[PDB]
Amino acid sequence: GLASANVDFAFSLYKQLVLKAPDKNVIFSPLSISTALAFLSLGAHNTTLTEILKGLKFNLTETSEAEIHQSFQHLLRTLNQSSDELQLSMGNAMFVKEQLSLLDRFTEDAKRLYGSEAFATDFQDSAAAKKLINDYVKNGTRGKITDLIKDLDSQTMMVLVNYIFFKAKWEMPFDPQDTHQSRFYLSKKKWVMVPMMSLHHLTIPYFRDEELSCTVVELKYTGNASALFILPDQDKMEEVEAMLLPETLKRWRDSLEFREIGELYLPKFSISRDYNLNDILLQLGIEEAFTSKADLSGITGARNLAVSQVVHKAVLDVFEEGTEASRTIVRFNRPFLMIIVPTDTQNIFFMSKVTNPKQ
Repeated sequence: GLASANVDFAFSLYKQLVLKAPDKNVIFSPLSISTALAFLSLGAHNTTLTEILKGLKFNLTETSEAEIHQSFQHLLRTLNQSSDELQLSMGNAMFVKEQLSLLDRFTEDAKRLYGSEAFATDFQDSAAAKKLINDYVKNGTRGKITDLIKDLDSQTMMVLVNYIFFKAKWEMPFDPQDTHQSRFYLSKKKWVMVPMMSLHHLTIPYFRDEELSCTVVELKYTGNASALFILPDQDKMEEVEAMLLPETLKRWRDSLEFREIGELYLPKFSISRDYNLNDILLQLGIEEAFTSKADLSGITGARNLAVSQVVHKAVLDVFEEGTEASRTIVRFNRPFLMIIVPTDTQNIFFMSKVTNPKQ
């Protein structure tokens, strides 16, 4: 039940992000954002929890919030049970105002269920608070993400931080010695220089949608997950987005057939963007938690705090041998989509839109 809900929440979020940036590169981790939203919900009460759960398409008449938290904990445990071949490390955390005492029980619950940890933050002199949070997140990851918080307003009650960095290896690793510097077409007559990677005489799932005007190819990773690449035709990406639904993702994954594709070309890009989810989540359907009426009695027990900044950065590398690199012709010289899902169940690890690989 959690899979479809996560897909729907992720995809509405992606639609809103596109609405806020029609052509800019889009990258975000659906699983991390959903987990952070549930982490925020862990301290919610009254109608704030029901509003946070109206998002992500949770039908509360059937599924309760406790089962949702249990399912999230189970998913995190399963992901952390994976071996070194595939690792998806996400470590989102929430920062609390130091002038108001945090709840010890909530800290224990966060540590035991979502693995996140929270502490009092010296938000006085926010110029120093930016340095503190940046140092914390730099110590957290190995160094993938830096300068996560762009700025902090004076006397911000709360900030929510969500970060992720994928680490996987292609099932069919690209040969670095065959990487060619070719042209990537921004538009009909606009192109930019970016390296692309090539293969030959390989068999991957492939589907051409003659009724949706797009091409989808599946590239799998050495672990239990895989990636979906979507290559819409020229001047048809908006139609693809308009007719893009989980109803379509289901059909795509149930219509992936192996094909003897001659050559496949994929850009060598490592997208990395930060996203402030204030207005995005406000338009998504959660509003009460941001306007000094959060009623987050689980956080401290005094409803005196509201979330002010939900800033997310999802970093990801598409290189020859996966992250941190050391017949039918398919060429990704056009703006294209990217969906990363496990094969066993539908759940979007990463959803991306690439338009200008140079940036």
